[PDB]
Amino acid sequence: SKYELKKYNLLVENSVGYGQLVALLILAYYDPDNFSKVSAYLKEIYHIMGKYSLDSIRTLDVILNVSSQFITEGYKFFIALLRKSDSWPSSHVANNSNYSSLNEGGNMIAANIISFNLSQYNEEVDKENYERYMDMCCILLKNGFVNFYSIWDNVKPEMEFLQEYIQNLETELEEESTKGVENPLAMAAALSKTQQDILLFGKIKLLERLLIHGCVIPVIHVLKQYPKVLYVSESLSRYLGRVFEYLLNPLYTSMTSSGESKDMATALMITRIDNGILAHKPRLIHKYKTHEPFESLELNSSYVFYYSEWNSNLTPFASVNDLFENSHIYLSIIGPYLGRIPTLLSKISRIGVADIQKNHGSESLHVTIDKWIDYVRKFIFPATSLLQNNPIATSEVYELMKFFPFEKRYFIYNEMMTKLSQDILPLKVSFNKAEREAKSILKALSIDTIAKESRRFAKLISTNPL
Amino acid sequence: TFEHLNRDTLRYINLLKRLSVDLAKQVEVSDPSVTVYEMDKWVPSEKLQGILEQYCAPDTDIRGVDAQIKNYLDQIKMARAKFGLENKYSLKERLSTLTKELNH
Amino acid sequence: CIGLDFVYNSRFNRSNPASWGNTFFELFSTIIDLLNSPSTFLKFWPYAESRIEWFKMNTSVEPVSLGESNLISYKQPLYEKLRHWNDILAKLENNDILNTVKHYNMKYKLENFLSELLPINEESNFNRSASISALQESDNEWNRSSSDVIFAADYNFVFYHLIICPIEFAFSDLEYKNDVDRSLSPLLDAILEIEENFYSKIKMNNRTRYSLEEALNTEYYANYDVMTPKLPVYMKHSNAMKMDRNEFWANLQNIKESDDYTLRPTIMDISLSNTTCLYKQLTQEDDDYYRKQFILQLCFTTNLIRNLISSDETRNFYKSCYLRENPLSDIDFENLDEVNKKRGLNLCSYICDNRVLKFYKIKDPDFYRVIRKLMSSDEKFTTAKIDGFKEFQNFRISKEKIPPPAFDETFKKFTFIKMGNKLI
Amino acid sequence: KLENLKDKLPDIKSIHSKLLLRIGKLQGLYDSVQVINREVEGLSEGRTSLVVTRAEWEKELGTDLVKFLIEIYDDFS
Repeated sequence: SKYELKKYNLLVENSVGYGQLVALLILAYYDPDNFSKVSAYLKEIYHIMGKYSLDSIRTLDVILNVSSQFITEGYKFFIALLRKSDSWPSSHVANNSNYSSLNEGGNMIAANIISFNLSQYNEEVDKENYERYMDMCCILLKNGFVNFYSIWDNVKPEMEFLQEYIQNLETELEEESTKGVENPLAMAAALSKTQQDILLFGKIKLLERLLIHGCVIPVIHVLKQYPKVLYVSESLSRYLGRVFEYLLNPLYTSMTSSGESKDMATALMITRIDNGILAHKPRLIHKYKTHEPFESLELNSSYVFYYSEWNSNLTPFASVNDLFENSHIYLSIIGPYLGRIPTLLSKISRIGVADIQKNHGSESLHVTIDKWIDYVRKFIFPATSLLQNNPIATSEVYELMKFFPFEKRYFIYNEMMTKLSQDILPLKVSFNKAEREAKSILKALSIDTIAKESRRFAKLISTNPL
Repeated sequence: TFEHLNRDTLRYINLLKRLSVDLAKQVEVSDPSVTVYEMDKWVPSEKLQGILEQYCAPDTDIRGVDAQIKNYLDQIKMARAKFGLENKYSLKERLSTLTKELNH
Repeated sequence: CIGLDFVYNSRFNRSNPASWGNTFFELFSTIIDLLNSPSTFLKFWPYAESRIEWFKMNTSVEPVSLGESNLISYKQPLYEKLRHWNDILAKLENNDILNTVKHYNMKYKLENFLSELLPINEESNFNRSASISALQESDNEWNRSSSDVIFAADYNFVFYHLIICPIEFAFSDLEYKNDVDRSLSPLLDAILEIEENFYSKIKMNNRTRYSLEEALNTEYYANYDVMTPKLPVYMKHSNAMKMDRNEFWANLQNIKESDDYTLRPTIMDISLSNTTCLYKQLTQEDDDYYRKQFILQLCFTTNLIRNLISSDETRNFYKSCYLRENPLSDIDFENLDEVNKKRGLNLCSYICDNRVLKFYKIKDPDFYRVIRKLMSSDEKFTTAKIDGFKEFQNFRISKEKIPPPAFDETFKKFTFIKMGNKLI
Repeated sequence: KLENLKDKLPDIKSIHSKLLLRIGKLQGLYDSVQVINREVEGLSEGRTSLVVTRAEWEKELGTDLVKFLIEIYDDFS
C-alpha cells in the first residue's frame, strides 16, 4: 500500500483503458490528413494514459504491435509519431552507421521490449507476424532509436549454440564433399527441427533483413568477426550482391555504353479491329507493394519493395578506382560465394574489358593490364570456379582474360589447381562434386548415347574445366 | 455538446478515406510513344476538376453546382455523338471509294 | 534550477562525497512542493526530464552506463520520496470529477518519471495482480439520465458483471454465468448485424465501381481481391481542398488546446450513464470505433477467464494474491466441479472464438491480426509475470569500446616461376 | 471555472454546426459522382442517346449531313 506504483500493465487489468488507446491508434492509420495532426494524437494519447493509469512499458508495446500491423504503407506516419513522442532518445540518440558507435546510445527500455518480442516463435499465431515485426524493428534500428548490439546480444540463439551448429555444418559438409555419397538409383529396390529454427528466426533472420533494408554496416561488422556464418544460409550472399550491384550499376552504364541502347525496352500495344478499322491501345497494369525485395511482374500487375528509400545511405561509384576501394570491403566478405550471382561476374568483366579498350593507344596500358591481372586473380577467378553448368559467365570472364600474357593465365590456372582447391572449403566441395560428376558421365559414353551425353559433357566441361 | 462534437469528428474523418467513392476511370491516352500505363496517374479533365472542386467551396451552394454538372454532362454527350455520327458515314464511304480507285 | 545544478556541480568538494545524493533529492522534493498550479508544473518538468541521468546514481560520483540504475524502493534516498510521490499521485487520482486535462498530463509525467527511474525488474515497478476498479467512462455525474432503455440496461449489466470483475464472473454458482449469458447474447447479435451492414455497404460500392471500370476498358480484368481503402483521385491531387481541410483542423485544434476549455472528456469515452447517447454511439453504421472497443474488451476478459479456468496453474497464483491481501474471502478457488467449469469454458470459447474471429476472418482481415496478436501477447506477459519477471533480469549490456576495423587492401605477389610449375 | 459555463457554450456550438455543414457538402459531392458514373454506364450499354435535335444537330454536326439523317439514337460507346 505504501511503495507500489498503482498502475495497470496487463491488458485485462484496465480493459477500458487499453481499449480506447488501441482504437485511437487504428484511427491514426485510417486518416488521410494523419501526417499534419501528429501533435494532436500525441496529446490525446497522453491525456488517455493519464486518465486510466496505464504503464509506460506496456503502452509502448501496444503502440509497437498495432503499428507493425500497418507498417507497410504506414511507416512514414509511424516514424514521425515516434519522432515527436517523448519516448525517443533525444540526448543520446544511437548512430548505427559508424563502427565506433554500434553500441552506445538508444532507448534501453524499447530495447528490452523488442529483444523480448523477437524471441517468441513457439506458438502458432506469431509465426505469421514475425516477418512484419522484424521489418518494423529493422526500420527503427537505422534511424537511431536503438543501437544494434543492444539487440544483437539479447535475441534467442546464443553465440555458443550458433558456433556449435556451425561446427556441425562444417564437419558434415567437409565429409559429404571429400568422401561423397552414393545416390541410390535402383539400389535395394528389388531382390531375386532446431535447424529450421536457427535458419528461420532470431539472429540470422535479423541479419538478412538488416541487409535487405540497406543498412550494411552492422552486418559488415558482424561478418568481419565470424565469417563462417555465411555457411548457415545462402540468402546473405544474394542480398549482399544485390546491394553491391545497385552500388555499381551507374558506373557500369557510364562505360560499355548501354544508355544509347536503353531506348528499346517497350511493350507491344494491344491492337484490335473494330468496325473494320485498326485501333491501337496501351496495356494497363497496376502497382502493388510487398515485402519481397526483388521486383517482378506476375501476369497483370507489378510488385515492388515497399520501403522505397532503402538506398538513401549509399552512393554509387564514380570511378573505377572507387570500385577497387569498395571491392576490398564487400567482395572480400562475400568471398568465394560471388558465384551465386552470375550477373555480377558479367558486369565486372565488361567493365574491365571497356577500361582496357579505352586506352589501347596510350603508353601506360601495361599498368592497367597488371592491375586488372591482380584484381582478376584475387576476386573473380575463385568465384567463377564455383559455377554450375553456366557457360556464358565463364565465356565473359575469359573474354576479359584474353588480354593477358599466357604466362599469367597459366599462373592463375595452376595456382587455382594446386593451392586453392585444397585449403578452402566451398571451392573444395565444388571441385569434388564436379570431378565425381565427370567420372560418372565418362563411364557412360557410347556410340549410341552420344546425342545427349555430348551436350551434357560439353556443358560440364565448359563451366568448370580445370 | 462535446460528445456530439467528438462523435461527429469521428464520423467525418472516417468518411474521407474509407467510405469514399470515386470516378469510373475510363482511360484514353493521346501520345503514341507511351505503351504501358500505370492506371493510377489517370486524373479527370480540368473542366470536370474545377466543377467538382467548387463543391467544397465556402460560399457556393449545391443546387447550382448540380445544374452545372448536368450541363457539362449534356455537352459531353452532344459533342461525342456529333463527332461519332460525322466520322462514321461520310468518312467510311469516301475512304472505301478512294481505296477502290487507288487499287485500280 | 541554478541552485539545483550547483549542488550537483559542487559534489567533489563536499566532505562526504556520497552525501550529495540524499541532499540533492531533498532539495528537489521541496521545490516540487512549492509549484503553484499544474501549469507551472508542466512549465518546470522539462528540466527534471533533462537531468534524469543524475538521479540514477544514488551515491556513486561517476556516471552510470546508459541503461543501468542503482536505486531501490527501500534504500535511504527513496525511502520517503517514493512514499511522498505516491501520496501525491493518489491525491491527484482521488479528484475524479474536477480534473482538468492539465491534471491528467501532470499525473502522466509523474508516473513516467518514476517508472523510468527504477529498473523494470524491481519489486515495485510491476503491479502484483490488482485488477483495476473504477473503470467507468461516464460523464462524471453530468448529463446522467423502448429500445434505447433496454439496450442501455443490457450493456450496463454485462459490462459491470463481466468486464469490471472477470474473477467473480469466473467463479460463480451457475446462476450468475447463465444470467450474464442470457443478458449478453442479443447484444452481440445486434452489434454483429450492424457491422455486417457496414461492410456490406463498403463491398457494394467497391464491387459496382470495379465492374464498371472493367466493362469500360479493353483488357482491364480488375483484381477483386484487394480492398484496402485509397483516397479518391479528385482529392489526392487537389490543393484547394487540402488547404481548406488544414485550415479547419487548425481551427479545431486551437479550440481544444486553450485554457478556457480544459474540462473536456476524452475523444473515445462511451458514457454508460446517458442512455440515448449510448444508443446513438453504438448503433450508427458510420462510426464503428465504439463497437471495436466493445469487441476488444470482451476478447481481453474472455482470454483471462479461459486461462483461469483451464490452466489450473495461474489459479494458484491468483488465489495466493487474493489471500495475502485478505486472509478472509469467499471465492471457491477450488470448487470447479465440472457442471460450472463446463458452462464457463463453453461461453468463453463461444464468444471469443466461435463468433468474433469467425466473423473478422472473412471481412477486414486486419482487425483479425490485431486482436490475435494482442491476445497472444497478453498471455505471454501474464506467464512472464507469473515467474516474477525473471525474463528481464538478465540483459547483458555490452561495455566494450569498439575500434574501427582494418581492411587488407593489398594484393599478393608472384613467384619467380613465370609459368605454373617447375617442370613447364 | 466549473460554475460559469453558460458563457463558453456558444463558441463550441458554432464549431459543431460548422462541422455539420462540411459533412453535408462532402456527402453531396459523393452523391454527385454516383450520378455521373451512372450516366457513363448509359453510354457503354448499347446506344440510348435518343435525344432530339431541334435545329441544334444541324448547327453542330453540319447542314450537309443533316440531309442523310433526315432521310438520333446513335452509338457512342
